[PDB]
Amino acid sequence: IHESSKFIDQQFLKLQEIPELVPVGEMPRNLTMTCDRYLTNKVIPGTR
Amino acid sequence: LESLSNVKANSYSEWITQPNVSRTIARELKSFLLEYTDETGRSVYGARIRTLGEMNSESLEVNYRHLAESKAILALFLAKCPEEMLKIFDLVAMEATELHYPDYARIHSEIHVRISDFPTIYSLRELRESNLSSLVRVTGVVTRRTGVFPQLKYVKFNCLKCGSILGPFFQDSNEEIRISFCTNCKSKGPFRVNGEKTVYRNYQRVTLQEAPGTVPPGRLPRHREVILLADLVDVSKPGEEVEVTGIYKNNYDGNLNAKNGFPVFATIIEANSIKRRVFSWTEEEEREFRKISRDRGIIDKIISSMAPSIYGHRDIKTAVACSLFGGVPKNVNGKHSIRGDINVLLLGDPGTAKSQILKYVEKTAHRAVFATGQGASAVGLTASVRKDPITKEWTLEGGALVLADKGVCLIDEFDKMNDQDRTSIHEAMEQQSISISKAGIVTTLQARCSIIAAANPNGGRYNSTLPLAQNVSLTEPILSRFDILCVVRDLVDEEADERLATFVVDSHVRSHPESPIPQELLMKYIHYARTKIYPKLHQMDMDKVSRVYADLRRESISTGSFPITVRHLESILRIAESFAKMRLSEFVSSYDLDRAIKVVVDSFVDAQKVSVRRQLRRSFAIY
Amino acid sequence: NWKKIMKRDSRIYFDITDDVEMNTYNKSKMDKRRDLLKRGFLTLGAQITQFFDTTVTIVITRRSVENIYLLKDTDILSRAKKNYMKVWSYEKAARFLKNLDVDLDHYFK
Ligand SMILES: Nc1ncnc2c1ncn2[C@@H]1O[C@H](COP(=O)(O)OP(=O)(O)OP(=O)(O)O)[C@@H](O)[C@H]1O
Ligand SMILES: [Mg+2]
Ligand SMILES: [Zn+2]
Repeated sequence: IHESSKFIDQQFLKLQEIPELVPVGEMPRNLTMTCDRYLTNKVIPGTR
Repeated sequence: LESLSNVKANSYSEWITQPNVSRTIARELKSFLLEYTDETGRSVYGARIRTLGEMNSESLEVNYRHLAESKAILALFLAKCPEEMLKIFDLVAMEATELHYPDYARIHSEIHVRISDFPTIYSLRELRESNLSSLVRVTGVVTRRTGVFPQLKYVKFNCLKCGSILGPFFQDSNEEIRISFCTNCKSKGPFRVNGEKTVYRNYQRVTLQEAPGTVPPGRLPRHREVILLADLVDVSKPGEEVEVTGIYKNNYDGNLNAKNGFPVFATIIEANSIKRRVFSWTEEEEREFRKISRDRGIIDKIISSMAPSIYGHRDIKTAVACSLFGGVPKNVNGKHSIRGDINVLLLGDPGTAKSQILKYVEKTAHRAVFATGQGASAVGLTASVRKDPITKEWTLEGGALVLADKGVCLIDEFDKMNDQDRTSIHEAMEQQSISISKAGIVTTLQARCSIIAAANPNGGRYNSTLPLAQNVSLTEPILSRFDILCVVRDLVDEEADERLATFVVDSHVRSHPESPIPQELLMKYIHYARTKIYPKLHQMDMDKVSRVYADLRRESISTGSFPITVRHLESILRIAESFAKMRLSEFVSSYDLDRAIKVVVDSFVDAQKVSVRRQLRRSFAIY
Repeated sequence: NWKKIMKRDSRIYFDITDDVEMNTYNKSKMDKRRDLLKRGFLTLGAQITQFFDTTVTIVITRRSVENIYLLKDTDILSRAKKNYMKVWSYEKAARFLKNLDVDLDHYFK
């Protein structure tokens, strides 16, 4: 019954190693991150 | 049983797995480990165990030669069915390490075995069906590499009726394991693996391809897959040529045999040992560095040792030395930055070994990144956002300028570049930071690097009758950011021709089949100096420097040449800084100031037309 | 004098390779004798190692002591003969101990 339920906010992010130190001839690695509730809409892409 | 294993009961796999023979071979392996020794009488394996324990390592390297000479039968059985005796010898090594070091299980519950010195060598194209499920030693080139993934080792299961956590169950690395009975519920219902209470290990997949050198004419290089586990991950990177000893086996899982068509099976290699077919230093060579630095004439000593395979061009070599050492950056109150990298431009006629200089710099420098304005290059010059060929994920990749931060960027054929790349270099040289606004990403990246470039004049031949500005397609904004402009003219001279010709022909005849510091020490010298030296200035040279600058300004304005501007003074100071650095000293000397004055003044004068150049030669004949 | 030799310069160890296919009971019996000899030599203070190397001075062995020349060069006893290191049988070791008069029979909360 959706009229009497409560929900929250969930979000995904991708984190990449700093491009300066990548080894030559390689593509940089990255990881997936999950955050929720009050840790959503805190950063924007490009931030360190 | 005692060395009666020569009698065979059935196929080798069936024979080896019998318990009594298992104990027999276990004890025999124990005797090998605890009694082997070479002629010298030193405990090879005892010392190996000692170093392993003290270092807190996890694997024993073993020599197939020793094993075969001692207990040949074991070596043959190993070549035939390596799968089982790897486990047997693992337990042997575990108990031996427990005997030496107590409670090693507290830190490591397993010690692996890495075989070595396998006698037979194979190429990836020689494998056939008779080599399946055996020990092989191949050699190839790494072509692609995946990330590191966790793989189950000790799995635990949750019962969903009673919340019981079932105990450890080993994962054999052959198929996934399952359970069907709950000790407390006496049930068989659902189960789920417990992520938090599981112990994993490392997993990686690599692609090997035959080395292009060895393939016979008219055929293609084959390739294979390789599996690395535990501590073998991230040991080799793409482009390195390696030898791998491992177990050759099918992908028995495949997908399924309901597939239509012929029943063909794929194959892989499970790696056991991997081996490739530096700038760190120590006190022993640090005292050596200091001893060499204390010597006089160290500047010429270093300069003479650059690009040994090229004759002459001392100005080129000294410029390369100065830009390869580099100065010291500065920042006044964090509001006025001064760069510390020296920029050199080469401008020469065809057939001058400019590309050879660039290749030598690439091989010698710590962090050198190559690129070109035309041709095939592993990387471009502009930052971008690209899809990943394998992981199918967006990635942000900077150009060679970004990737070579705190390093050197080499550009070949500088004059044939396009609009985007020229803009990128202009930005990097002017600001040392590359902006980017793409795919929702807005940011800036550091690009502090030293640039070395090569080019050719308009028409392929230098016109000494005109100023340098009109001999190239480059524009003044990009030409003024350099500080060492080298111009090479292919003027014809007899003696030079004989010297160069004898050089080249003698090199060729040596290369037919049938003073300078050693390079290995030199690279460490560069690294240590750059890491540990930061020369300073003395306020007693201001009079000399100011008088020189005033004199140059006056003469230049009198002769109506390219203006002399404080950029030249800054370059002089930077070059003197680099010169002082190369001596390992902490202060700048009048000798270094003299050398920097020489270099800068010569570079400026050499780039003028004939009349102006001749006029200035007399004026600045003091140097 | 023998005790001085022992507690100063006697590095010892025991061969773990046997020349007879004994049953588990007899193997355990000789192992118990081995342990008794270990404790006996410990009482006299000679070092007992865990691996053969040229430094060792006595090896104590069950196998034959008259047929070393027939063994392999890689063989431990062959190495001992080459290095002039002293080889004892278990009976010889027991005799030596008896002659030196080493008696073998004898938080929560
Ligand atoms: N002074 C020299 N001494 C020895 N070999 C030289 C010299 N100058 C050129 N060479 C050789 O001649 C050939 C010239 O090609 P290279 O690419 O090295 O020259 P470059 O000056 O970069 O010219 P470009 O790129 O315009 O062809 C190469 O084999 C180079 O090794
Ligand atoms: Mg070239
Ligand atoms: Zn249950």
